[PDB]
Formats: sequence, structure tokens, C-alpha cells
Amino acid sequence: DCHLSDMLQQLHSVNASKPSERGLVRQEEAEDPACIPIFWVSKWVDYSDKYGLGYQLCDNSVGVLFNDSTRLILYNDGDSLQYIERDGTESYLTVSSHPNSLMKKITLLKYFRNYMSEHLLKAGANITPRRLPYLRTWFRTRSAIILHLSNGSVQINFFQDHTKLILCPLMAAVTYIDEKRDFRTYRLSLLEEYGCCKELASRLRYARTMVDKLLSSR
Repeated sequence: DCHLSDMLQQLHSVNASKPSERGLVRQEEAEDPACIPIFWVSKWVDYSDKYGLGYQLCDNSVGVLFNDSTRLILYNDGDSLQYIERDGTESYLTVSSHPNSLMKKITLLKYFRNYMSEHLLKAGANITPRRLPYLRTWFRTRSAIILHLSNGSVQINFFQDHTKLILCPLMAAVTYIDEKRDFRTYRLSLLEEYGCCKELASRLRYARTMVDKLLSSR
């Protein structure tokens, strides 16, 4: 796939520049507003033992990648749906149309929505952004969950300190959410030029290994 291999080269480039080892790091000069992401995952629920993975995007739409490799998205109007078949065929319908064949999946998505609404907090709820994607694939390690969106964006959420990266290969940009929920969006090639802090550098090193894993899968 194109977007992942571009992302890999982009990450390699920044990491090969050893950006945290500059005399003076000038991270702020690498900031670029035109590169702020439009979509990212604000909440997620791993029910992969039985059903699949539920998630909410920053616009309050919710999606599920089911164990059977199909996907369902509920738009933030709370009635419109997009169903994506195993083979990639997408169709639009409504919850209120009550399609008997999809009622199980609709019920499961509503459960995920309701659970995330009452029991999880929204990630990146303060971000000012600059079609809706679905979750292509995901996996987790001991320290992070990795989410690959259909627009090419890769998001990595670190468990131990609540930090997050949103990587976009189209904009060649990374958005970093630190422990304080402070966020900044950087052009990768400008990080090469101006440097960055040790903690973003280490997470970009981790990100590269994660993109390797996604590619070797694929």
C-alpha cells in the first residue's frame, strides 16, 4: 500500500536526522496549521474476543470493525448508517428503516456508542481542525493501541502516559498530544530541519516500528 510506505519513509527521514540531538531545538518553527488533521479517534472499546472493536471519531460519529471483517458507521445525526461489506462494497441506509439482516450489528454499535458516551472521556476534544473514514485495521502492543484509518492516517495511543500521535502521510505531518492534553501539529520535514524534544523523538521512533508491523501484515 502507498500511504503506509510513504509514511514509513517520512518517519525514517525524521528519525535518521536525530532531531532531539540539535544544539538548540526549535520545535515551534516546525508547526504548521494547514496540516492539522480533520479526523482522529477520540474513544475506543476493544471487544475483540466476541464482536470487534468499537470507536468514536472526533465528530461524534461511531464505527465498528467487526470480527467478520465488515464495518458499520453511525453518523452523528444518530440515524444514518454506512455499511461496508467484506469485499469493500459500501451502502447507505438508516437505523429507523429497521433492516432485519443488520439488526444484530446495529444493536452492537448502539451498545458501543452508549458505553463510550457514559464511561470514556473524549481525546483531543480541544483541537481546532483545518468524507468520513473507517477503521482499516488495528492492533495493540503492551504499551500502545495502533489504529489505521481509511484516509491513510495512523494513530497511536500510548497507555502508560495517555500521549497520542496522529500521523498523516498525505500532509506528511504529525500531531502530538502530550500528557497535559496540549497538542501541536508539525510538518515532519520541518522537524528534520529544526529538531524536536526527546519525548516526541522517542515516540516517532516507536511509530516507525509500528508502521513496519502494519506493512509486514499487508
